[PDB]
Amino acid sequence: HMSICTSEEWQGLMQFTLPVRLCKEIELFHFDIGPFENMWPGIFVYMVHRSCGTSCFELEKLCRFIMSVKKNYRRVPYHNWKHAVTVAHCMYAILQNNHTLFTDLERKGLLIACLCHDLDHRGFSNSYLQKFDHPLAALYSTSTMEQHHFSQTVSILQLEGHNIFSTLSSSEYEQVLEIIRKAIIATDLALYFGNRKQLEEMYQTGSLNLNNQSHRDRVIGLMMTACDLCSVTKLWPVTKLTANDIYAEFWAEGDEMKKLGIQPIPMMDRDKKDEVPQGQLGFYNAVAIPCYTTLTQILPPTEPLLKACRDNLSQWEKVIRGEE
Ligand SMILES: Cc1cc(C)n2nc(CCNc3ccc4ccccc4n3)nc2n1
Ligand SMILES: [Mg+2]
Ligand SMILES: [Zn+2]
Repeated sequence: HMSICTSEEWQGLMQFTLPVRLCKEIELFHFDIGPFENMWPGIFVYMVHRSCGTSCFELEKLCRFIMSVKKNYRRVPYHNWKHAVTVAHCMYAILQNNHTLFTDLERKGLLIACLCHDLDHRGFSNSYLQKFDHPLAALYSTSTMEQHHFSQTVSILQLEGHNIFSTLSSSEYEQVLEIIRKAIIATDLALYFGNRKQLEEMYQTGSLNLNNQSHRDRVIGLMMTACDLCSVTKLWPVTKLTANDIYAEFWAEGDEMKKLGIQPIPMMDRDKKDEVPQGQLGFYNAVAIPCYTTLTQILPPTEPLLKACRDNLSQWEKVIRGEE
């Protein structure tokens, strides 16, 4: 019930090299993968090799994993392969700019987890699957999609020739999987608020301690959210464009509601388009700014994320006031 890549797909991958000019641009937090679809899987291998070294995974098994993950992202407007790699890229930048804070094991786990974090997304919110009344909400009743995504990741690992973690001890194997699980569950935005609040406090009292595993988990979680949302840290044109993609998905789920005489919340209602700038302002102020603010406090090198989010914010203020 999992989808595998073909020999063609994965071998083509092994042969790919990254054009010299992108090398510098990839290191930047605002880098946009948009213009480079062909390369996306190659871009991930590259980021892997630069994070954890060229012989951290067997190249054959790695390329097979990457290409089978691709094949399990659906052709929805926003929760797709492209989102998969963007989040992956942002975590690379974060890992690279904080290199000694994390273990080899965390850097492998987190890059993989980002790639896999929305696997087999159908373009439906957790609310929609539960609130009416899909087979997966009968199976997991909190964080529905995210438990599914992790379970997909594990199913891809368990496929013939795909287990990129096979050469770890079973202690190390069972540790990274646990890193990956927490990482993917942390992408459930509903968990983020409680998590960000804890962290905020712990930082404030000066009681945050990266040697304490439960603290560690919390920081990673925040990192996960900050990567999940990084669309808002691109340059305006890109950000604007991506907003269209996320709204296209919302509105389609709103269209499905309307089809059962149920009015969707305004966020999901394409007849409520002109409230979008306002809604974006809201989101930046209630969700994104606080995310990047706290992330910067804990990991100062991540400041450029906060800096760009601030710029997009002021772009949205400008759309509202009638000047874009
Ligand atoms: C890149 C990215 C990733 C995520 C998860 N979100 N979630 C949002 C919520 C928008 N909020 C709202 C809230 C209320 C609204 C009301 C009307 C129109 C739009 C509205 N919009 N915007 C995102 N952008
Ligand atoms: Mg998700
Ligand atoms: Zn996501």
